[PDB]
Amino acid sequence: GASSQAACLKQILLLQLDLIEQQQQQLQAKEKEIEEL
Amino acid sequence: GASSQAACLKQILLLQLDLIEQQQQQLQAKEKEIEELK
Amino acid sequence: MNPVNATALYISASRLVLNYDPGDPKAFTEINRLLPYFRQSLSCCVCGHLLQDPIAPTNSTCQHYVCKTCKGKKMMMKPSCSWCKDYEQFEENKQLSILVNCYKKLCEYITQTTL
Amino acid sequence: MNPVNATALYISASRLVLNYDPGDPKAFTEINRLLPYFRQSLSCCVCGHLLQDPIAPTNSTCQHYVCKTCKEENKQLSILVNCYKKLCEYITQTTLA
Ligand SMILES: [Zn+2]
Ligand SMILES: [Zn+2]
Ligand SMILES: [Zn+2]
Ligand SMILES: [Zn+2]
Repeated sequence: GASSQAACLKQILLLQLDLIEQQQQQLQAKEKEIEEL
Repeated sequence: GASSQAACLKQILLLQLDLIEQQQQQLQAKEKEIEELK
Repeated sequence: MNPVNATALYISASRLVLNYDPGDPKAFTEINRLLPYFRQSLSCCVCGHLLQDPIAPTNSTCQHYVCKTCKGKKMMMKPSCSWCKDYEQFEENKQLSILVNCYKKLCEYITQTTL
Repeated sequence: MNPVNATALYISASRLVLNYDPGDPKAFTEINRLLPYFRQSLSCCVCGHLLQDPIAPTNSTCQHYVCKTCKEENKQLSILVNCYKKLCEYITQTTLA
């Protein structure tokens, strides 16, 4: 069955969110460096 | 059923990939500034 | 200027949804409380509707967004935003459109976990 | 330091696996083509196997990454490692041809 598939996709999705988040953070650090100069 | 759930989740994933790609593009645009100035 | 508020809210909502044990009351109400704000951040300031073609001001960090069919038209939040005023600050912010789609699909999934 | 390689490869790989066109013959083979390059970009340059714990140096575009043990952490990379793991889990789980 495609039961576990759903669970996997959820986990991937959550991780991807984690990424998107860290990426936003890093965009902040970059905009900070640029604004600093 | 849970197959429509699954497909929905897939669509979301794909969108999230697009988003990630976009962020990556912007980040690269930012680092371009950083190496230029520093 | 990327849609910071909207992405943040998206992360919140998405998380609550994907960590919700369908049936459980607390997570559910938390979702229901949080969701409109995430919806709000993706609403056109002239329509009230969900951005049908997102245009963001290259102008400012003020984060007010409109449909493409909502150029030069009267915005709703009174007092009006100072930074918004200049209208030729048209940019098709992709991140926005994506987030709009994301929200739609999220609601779809939610209604599924509800029924 | 921002990991361009790992992210780009993760994106394309995922895109392929998930946007699998079951009426395309090149469908499987392209996944298989990309997969090792992706796996590699996330492997330690002293360990050999996939990054155990990610450490990258400040603002070096040489893009080489190594385990915490093998001698500044990059959280993005750690996430990406997990992304590979989970993606592989999905791959093994589903049929692709
Ligand atoms: Zn509108
Ligand atoms: Zn404004
Ligand atoms: Zn190592
Ligand atoms: Zn090196």
